[PDB]
Amino acid sequence: ARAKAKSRSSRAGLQFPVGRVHRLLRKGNYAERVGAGAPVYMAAVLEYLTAEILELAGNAARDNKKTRIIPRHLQLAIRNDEELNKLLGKVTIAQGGVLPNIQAVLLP
Amino acid sequence: SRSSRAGLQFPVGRVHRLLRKGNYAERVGAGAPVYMAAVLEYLTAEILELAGNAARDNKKTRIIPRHLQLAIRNDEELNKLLGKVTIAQGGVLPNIQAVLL
Amino acid sequence: RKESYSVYVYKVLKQVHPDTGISSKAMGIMNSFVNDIFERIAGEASRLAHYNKRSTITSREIQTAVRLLLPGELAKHAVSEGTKAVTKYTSS
Amino acid sequence: ESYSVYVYKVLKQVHPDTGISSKAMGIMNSFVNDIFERIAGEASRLAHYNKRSTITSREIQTAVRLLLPGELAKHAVSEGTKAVTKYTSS
Amino acid sequence: RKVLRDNIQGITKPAIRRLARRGGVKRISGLIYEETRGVLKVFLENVIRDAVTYTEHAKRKTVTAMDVVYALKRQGRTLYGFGG
Amino acid sequence: VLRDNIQGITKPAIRRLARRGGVKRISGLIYEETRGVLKVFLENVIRDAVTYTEHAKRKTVTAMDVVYALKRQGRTLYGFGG
Amino acid sequence: RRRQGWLKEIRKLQKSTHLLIRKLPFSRLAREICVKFTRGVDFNWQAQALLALQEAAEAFLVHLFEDAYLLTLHAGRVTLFPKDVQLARRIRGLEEGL
Amino acid sequence: RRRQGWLKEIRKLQKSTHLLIRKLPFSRLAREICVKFTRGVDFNWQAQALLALQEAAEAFLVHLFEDAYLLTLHAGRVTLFPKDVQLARRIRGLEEGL
Amino acid sequence: KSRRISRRPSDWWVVKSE
DNA sequence: ATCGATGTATATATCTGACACGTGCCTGGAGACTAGGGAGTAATCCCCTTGGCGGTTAAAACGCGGGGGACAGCGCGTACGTGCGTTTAAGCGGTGCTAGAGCTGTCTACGACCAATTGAGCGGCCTCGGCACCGGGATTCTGAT
DNA sequence: ATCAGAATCCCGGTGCCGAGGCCGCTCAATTGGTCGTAGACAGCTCTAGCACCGCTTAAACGCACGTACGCGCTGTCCCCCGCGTTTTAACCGCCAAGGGGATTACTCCCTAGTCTCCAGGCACGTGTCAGATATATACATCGAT
Repeated sequence: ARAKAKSRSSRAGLQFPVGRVHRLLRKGNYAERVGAGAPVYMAAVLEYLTAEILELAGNAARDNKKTRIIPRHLQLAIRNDEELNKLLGKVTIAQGGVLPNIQAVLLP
Repeated sequence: SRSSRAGLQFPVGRVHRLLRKGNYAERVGAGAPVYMAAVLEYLTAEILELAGNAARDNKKTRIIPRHLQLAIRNDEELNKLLGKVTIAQGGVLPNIQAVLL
Repeated sequence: RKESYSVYVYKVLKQVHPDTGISSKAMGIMNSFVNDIFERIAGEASRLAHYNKRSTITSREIQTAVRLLLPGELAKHAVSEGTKAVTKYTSS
Repeated sequence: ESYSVYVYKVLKQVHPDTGISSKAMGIMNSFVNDIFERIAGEASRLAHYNKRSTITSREIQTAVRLLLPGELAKHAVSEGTKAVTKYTSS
Repeated sequence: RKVLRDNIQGITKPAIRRLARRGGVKRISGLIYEETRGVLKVFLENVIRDAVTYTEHAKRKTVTAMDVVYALKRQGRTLYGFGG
Repeated sequence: VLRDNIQGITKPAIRRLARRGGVKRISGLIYEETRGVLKVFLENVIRDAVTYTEHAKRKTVTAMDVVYALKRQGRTLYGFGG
Repeated sequence: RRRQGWLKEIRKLQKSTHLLIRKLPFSRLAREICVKFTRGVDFNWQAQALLALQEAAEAFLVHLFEDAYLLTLHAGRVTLFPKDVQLARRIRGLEEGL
Repeated sequence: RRRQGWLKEIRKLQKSTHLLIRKLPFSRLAREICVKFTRGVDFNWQAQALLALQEAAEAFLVHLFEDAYLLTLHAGRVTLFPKDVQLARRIRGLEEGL
Repeated sequence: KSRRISRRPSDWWVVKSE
């Protein structure tokens, strides 16, 4: 008596589950009432941010001739690009080596 | 007369309404606003006692916010609790590094 | 209308000091200090009850939040001051 | 539950041939759960300061403009507004 | 009055000197003033923008004191005395 | 005989920590000093994490409780949260 | 002849508690920074808001100078240099220095 | 006889990503400091918890050393001194250094 | 695409003019 | 500026266990519909901001001299990196035990929800005194001697 | 040591306005009672942390050495700080216009809620290939000459 259940992530053109973040906003107790179009915005911005760090991680993994993203590559991707870095300034990546710096002291 | 029952001064009723309306969690237990008003009353009484000593040292019967800054930053624990706050109209603590002699 | 904490700060000042008075700007300082400390304690209790799948801010949660927030001996008296209030409150 | 399937989907969309280690999948899995936490925690008290009880799309837009710095704001605020209209469109 | 001074140079050299004397500093170099007027500006550039966004989220046009103290509490510097 | 546990943090270990940070030459007084610092940083985290275990009924320290203590102190750790 | 007048100057200013930068030029500076993000429209300011912003800026600058002067004594000299202020901002952190 | 071997040591260690303090003495230290707050009773530790704690202590110590080295180069010397580590904690803040 | 372009300014952090 | 051996890069094979994909099952997401109230919107008021003028007045600006402070150089000494030989405890692996996490089932005491009642707290109004300011005098340092 | 000259401290006097007390109003706290359900509790089970043992070996420790580097001293040079004079413009006081914050009322669309259905996403299994690793070779190179 109904149509095929097109999920709401499909009708918005995204990959992140809008139903899941809708349930997380409701049960999270952030506010008493959650709007309709608000979790779609949340899923689109999470999709854009994860696509950004995965793109930088892939570019940082290609030049090391490795075809599999390990956490060292995510540290290089995060620390190299400053706009992301300020957002993640507080976080520490587990098993992430410090970006190579010699502090400009060497023999001529 | 909830405050009288627990022998406090801060009203547990207004913090009960603030706990429910604040939307921190779906339910609020009965002991929570009693405990909350008690700990707020103790913290306020301790900082106002140190401010009262700081106002008595300058021979003033009126607490100005400069005294609140002095009573906060002379205490080694409230300085940890209120580390990242700034008191409006509050002077810096009188320190100096290089001795003249 | 308008809610504040001005009368309770004044009452506890008259309780701990007999005659010293408080200027209205310092009343606003304490009126914001209480509204900040309460928000930090209730925020800690909300995420702490949420970590354990509990929907209730029970007195255990305020006890663990005040032990997690107030540093050093400020905790050790306040957790003494809270429970002495609750045990009297169940005396009614 | 987790977010592991969607990180894999976005990775296969951006790079065809790359793969992601299990620990790095756990990194991204905690990262999503942190950024969503900070954005929704901002939008909660933004709704609370103005005596509103609903989180509308204006609140997520102003919370992401409060949190994400610089050009990462100006792209993502597009990506929401490009998305939500399409959601109303269908 | 007759001529207009630079708007950015709203902080005079004795004013910055008086700030550093309140900071317990003995002696000031001459090159501080071309840079501390930089480091003040970026501070306001961080704070004021956040406050405007708060005023932008409501329909209101004027920035109140509550929106500046909210813009400072979110950044980390709680300001007591006006909020409330 | 058994040494104090803090002295198990060797001079090779502290040196290998400092070489990662870019330090070229290290004084001899560092080896006593940072053994104190690593103590105090470990005292602050565990005193939260044990508290996070005490509030729950569980009597052992889960990995989630340490990452919760680090997010409470402000240095949030990734990897084991989810 | 009055030598070391900085000692009485500092002892006077640390005792005092009023705001130090003049009100009207600080108001013109904040209204200058305001107009660049409102894409042409002007905003008004409540009279308490500009005082709040001036209190916060003064407190942040006196913290920055008290952090920089420890580095100035650390380098063995007495006069504050802008490399010390840039280093104190480089070392305070990402949300503590800016 | 190998001169300037510190440069090869640094360039090897910054490339590597494994943990640098040994696992078992770190577990003995963490279990020793654990028993002081449990009012005498003993606790168990999850195997992931000690790994997460050692990663946290590792990252914080390498950041404290790379911040103190900035002050050493600021003081015009090369050798790291403990007064610089104490000053870097005294400048990062009350809950950033402690 | 016109995605954000990461320059490498002399300042480690964003103080002025990105 | 050449030669050696030490390190670095690269090229090969080899093996392994972690990844990716496939299957199967199910609980959470979607579809449809309702009922009610939160919020959007329009109308109105009056507070608070803006703006401009005159008139003072501290404070800023400018210039000058001198001293004291940064900085470069050098010599002395010492403390830390390096190398070598020796020794220890970290680490693998393997085996056994059980305490305790974790799940499930029950039942009740607790807390939301609602209607009626009233006084504690808020707004305004006042009045007076604590504090700011000032002027004279008393003492106590401080640079000049 | 010796000094007057500032400088500080105190002290009686005025004054004013902001704190504190009082009054009246009203809406939010309290009381009583019912409903349902989250959580306390108890029981049961199966993982995972703990303990131990034994063998390997890479890592730690110690001790001698040498030389790079902290640090104290000196000398020159310069750039702030104090001080006097001039000049600006911030500040106070005033009024006048109006923009927009804030309030109230009306209506309706949106969202919580329930029921009912099924597939996207979970766990589990299993084959395979990326990557670690060992070994050989080619090449840069830094120290001695």
